[PDB]
Amino acid sequence: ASGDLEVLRRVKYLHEVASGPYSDLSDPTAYLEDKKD
Amino acid sequence: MKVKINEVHSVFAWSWHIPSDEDVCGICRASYNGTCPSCKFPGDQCPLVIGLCHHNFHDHCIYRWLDTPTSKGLCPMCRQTFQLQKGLAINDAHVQKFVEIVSRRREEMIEEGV
Amino acid sequence: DEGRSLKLNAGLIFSEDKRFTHVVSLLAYYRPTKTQFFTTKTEYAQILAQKKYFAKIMALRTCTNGVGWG
Amino acid sequence: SVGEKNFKRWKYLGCEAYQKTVQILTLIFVPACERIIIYVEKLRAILQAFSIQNKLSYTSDLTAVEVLLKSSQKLLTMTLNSIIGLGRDETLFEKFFIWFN
Amino acid sequence: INDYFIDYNPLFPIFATRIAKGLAIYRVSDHARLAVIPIRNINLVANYDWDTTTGKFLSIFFKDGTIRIHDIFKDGRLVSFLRIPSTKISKGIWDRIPLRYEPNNRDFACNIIDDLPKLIRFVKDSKRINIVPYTQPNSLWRGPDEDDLDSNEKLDVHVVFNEGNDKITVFFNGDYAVFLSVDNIENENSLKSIIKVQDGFYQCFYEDGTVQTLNLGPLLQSKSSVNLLNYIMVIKELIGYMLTHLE
Amino acid sequence: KFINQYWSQFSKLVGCPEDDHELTTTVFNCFESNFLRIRTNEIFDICVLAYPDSKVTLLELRKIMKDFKDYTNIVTTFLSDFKKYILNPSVTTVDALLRYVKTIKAFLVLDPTGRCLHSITTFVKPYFQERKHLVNVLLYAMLDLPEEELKEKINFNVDMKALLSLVDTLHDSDIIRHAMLYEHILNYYIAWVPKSSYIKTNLFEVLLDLFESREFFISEFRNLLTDRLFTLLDEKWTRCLKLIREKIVKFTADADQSNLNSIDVMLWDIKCSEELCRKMHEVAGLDPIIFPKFISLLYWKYNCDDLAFHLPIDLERELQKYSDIYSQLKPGRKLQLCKDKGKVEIQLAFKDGRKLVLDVSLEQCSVINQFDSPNDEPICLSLEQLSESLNIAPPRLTHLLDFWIQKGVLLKENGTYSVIEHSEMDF
Amino acid sequence: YRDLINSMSDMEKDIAQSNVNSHIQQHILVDLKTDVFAQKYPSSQINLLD
Amino acid sequence: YIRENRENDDFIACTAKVSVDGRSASLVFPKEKQ
Ligand SMILES: [Zn+2]
Ligand SMILES: [Zn+2]
Ligand SMILES: [Zn+2]
Repeated sequence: ASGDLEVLRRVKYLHEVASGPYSDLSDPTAYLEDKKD
Repeated sequence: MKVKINEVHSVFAWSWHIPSDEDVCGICRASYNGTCPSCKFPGDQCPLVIGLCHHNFHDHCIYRWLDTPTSKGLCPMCRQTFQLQKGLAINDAHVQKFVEIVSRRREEMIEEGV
Repeated sequence: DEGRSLKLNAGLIFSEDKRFTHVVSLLAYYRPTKTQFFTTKTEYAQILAQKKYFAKIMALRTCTNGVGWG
Repeated sequence: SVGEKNFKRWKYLGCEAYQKTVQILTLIFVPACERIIIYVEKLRAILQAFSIQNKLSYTSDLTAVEVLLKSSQKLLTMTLNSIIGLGRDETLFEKFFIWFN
Repeated sequence: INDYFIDYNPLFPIFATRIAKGLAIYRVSDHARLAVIPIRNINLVANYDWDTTTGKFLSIFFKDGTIRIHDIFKDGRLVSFLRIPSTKISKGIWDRIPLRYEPNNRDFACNIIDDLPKLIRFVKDSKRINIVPYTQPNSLWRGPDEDDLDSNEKLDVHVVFNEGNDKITVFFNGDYAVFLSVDNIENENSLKSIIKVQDGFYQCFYEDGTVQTLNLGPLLQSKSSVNLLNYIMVIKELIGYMLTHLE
Repeated sequence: KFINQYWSQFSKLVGCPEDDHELTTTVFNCFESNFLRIRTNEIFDICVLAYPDSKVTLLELRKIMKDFKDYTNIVTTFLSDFKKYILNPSVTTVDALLRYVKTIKAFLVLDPTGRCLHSITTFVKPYFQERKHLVNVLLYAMLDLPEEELKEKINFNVDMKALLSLVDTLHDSDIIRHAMLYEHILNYYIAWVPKSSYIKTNLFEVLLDLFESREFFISEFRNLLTDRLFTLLDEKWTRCLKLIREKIVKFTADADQSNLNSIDVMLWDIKCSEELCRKMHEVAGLDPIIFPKFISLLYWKYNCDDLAFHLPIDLERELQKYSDIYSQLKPGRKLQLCKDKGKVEIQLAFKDGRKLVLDVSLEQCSVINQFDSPNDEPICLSLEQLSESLNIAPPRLTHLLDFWIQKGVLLKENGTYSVIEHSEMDF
Repeated sequence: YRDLINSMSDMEKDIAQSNVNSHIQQHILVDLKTDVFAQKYPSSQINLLD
Repeated sequence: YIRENRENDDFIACTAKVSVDGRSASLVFPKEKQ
């Protein structure tokens, strides 16, 4: 309930940008492989 | 008086020689001396081709049209089988490319039972 | 409609900045969401595939904005 | 004579003849007539004060102002009668054409 | 440019010159034509007067009794047409007096016209009937200039002198006219020049050396009297405003 | 200075101790408030005349302004005076623009955000569209053209000092891939602070905001570049086109690309002309004196579709040989010589030893070549013979002949044009 | 309507002429023509130019 | 003297330096030959 600045910045970055294996940084089996991500 | 010419800076304008409001591509509707929407520079980067049916297109326009399954290798203006006109030096550099695409589309039509 | 009035009330409380409007824009679920994409590729199909993946991720974000909006 | 072509024009001409007429009576005449009344009332007050403040021997009669006051008052009563009157006309207007159609 | 004419604008480096086709306007710095005022005969023009307060407008006086004012800034476009009933004009002067009604506690005369919503006109174009905000007929050349931060309302006084009889006519705000009869009509002395001392104070100089002074001071110093002048002009306009829409 | 002059006396009057800290603080707060009020009153002369000498106190002013009312008062006053003084049509348009951009940079330095610039720009642009010659002079100012080309087709005087000053202001510049993703993406959120943006720090974008569409801007940029390429690129214009290309691509209507596509083509046309000429000289042993430019007609907006003048036989034969080779190198293409276009450097050798080297058009070279005497005989030609030999209308020939008379080459005697072979006056 | 408005407009010109002009003229003073140059030049006929 | 060519009327520009408290005005004398 304080509306802090730096805290807002950190949660913002964690909020944005998916990252993960995709982007930058047997059919049901592929379905499960995606579903985990 | 003696007039000696040291340097000449002459200006020449090039245009496509077509063996005769209709100097436009039948597919993209842009000027023959212009560029098709997929090309940025004229001339060598967007050459013209003349078919045996005497219809003229940009090289990319007709090749893309012939690469569609709905074309069946036919000219968009006369619906005849599109073949480049033989003996025109403008078509010499594109002969092999267009024979392959028409042959490939004919083979696909044979495989699809139509 | 509710977001506009709520932001005005928050500005009435403290304001002194544009933080509250931005965080509502990030956290709202009933409006189109602003997205940032990396797409470190040049091929069109790859770029479309990545953009669709990020759209799915943003769909997840929109789904889970319930906890924040409460 | 009438046909379909003139019938739509008859309705279009008639509807604007009444619905636009009431607008100009309410949005123009009433605000203007009130503003005339407020100004003549202020007009009367100014002259009366200087008839006492100067105490000048010669006086200017105020019957000219009073006539304008009643005449403008007569107008505002008279415009309101029309606006009610055109209200009844619209009711008679619409019922006529719904049957004439 | 060689000519015995030309009056320089006190507020801007611009002059009004006279040429055959009409009144002409050329910038001092560049000698470049700026505006042309179409005038038929020079002999009809008694005199022309510039705008002292703002300098954006220009006044032209005709001998027959018509006053025409054109703005320089709109390429000499005519902006207003004035008429005075049956007056022979000898020499007229245009003055703009800005009023300063500073708020005073002893003044309880609150205004409610500002409070009442402003009226609207009805004008029909060829396509449909449209509705536009109301503007007074003479408000275009009297409206608060976008330029004047001191947007105080300016009293517009046109002073007219009649030839052959030395009759003085004073014209207010473009609509109301007041006639003043001079006692010294024994001698038909031509009026040489008009000199303005301050707002509402003028000295008239005739050929015989006699000096006549017109003073607007008592009228300007009476707050009610100016309001009386403003009210009688408004009443006449609104009556025609209703009459325009009635037709 | 005020404290040293009056504070001891004031403290004695009040009776409070000399070291009253909070009274001094309030006195200082009133001093800066008075400083703000004075600067708001004088901001017009501050930004218009004293800039950039008054730049330092503008930065100090930036330290004080904190409320939106302060900004709305600073702009509404500044517009009021500027519109009062500058927006007069009686003021010269060149100085009006020069002062205008002076305020733009002054307020930009004062306000990094540029929102006040947007408010000023929105309020002022109709007055710019009111004036007519603004587009031509501003774009010519953008490209830094010499005064000679200004004076050829512009009928009103332009202050050269104002020109040089505005060029100086325009050129004033005081205003792996996986590693950046970790750094920059994270860094942008490490430090963050809360009608579109339209408040870019670039002044050239603010200048572009005059036009309702940049289409006219890029079209006139095309026309000027074609004029220069035909005349001959300077490095100064590469920066100009780079600034133009950078902004439009960021924004991305149909015709906007139409005037954005082929600008690279005339660059390609000149680039191909530079490359193809080298190839042609290597293969057929062409005269290395001729430097032909092969342009594509549609994009130079050159309307080929009274000009059938005869070139010298030797030049026409050499130029025709270039056309024949071009058809051999590029099949399917025909080459047409733009006879009204082109520049020829000619050297004129007089009997007295004078040598005159001048760059002339193909038409001017054809006229002077008629007076070339291989046998040293004085050639006197009348107007009618010149019109028949060169197939040029007499009125156009008189203008061409007047050019040579002005240069001191030809003399008009009794309707016949003769060469001045002996000048009785120091060159 | 046309008669009533014209009745007011014609009467409105009467109030302006009969009363307003009377009040404005009283507050307006026109100084009598006077000779100032007679004191400096009492034995000369004076012609004024500008 | 300010003259418009050799075949037009000549008008006098009498720059009368009437030093009134250190300042002066300007006059122009028209040509209307008697
Ligand atoms: Zn095409
Ligand atoms: Zn292409
Ligand atoms: Zn065909």
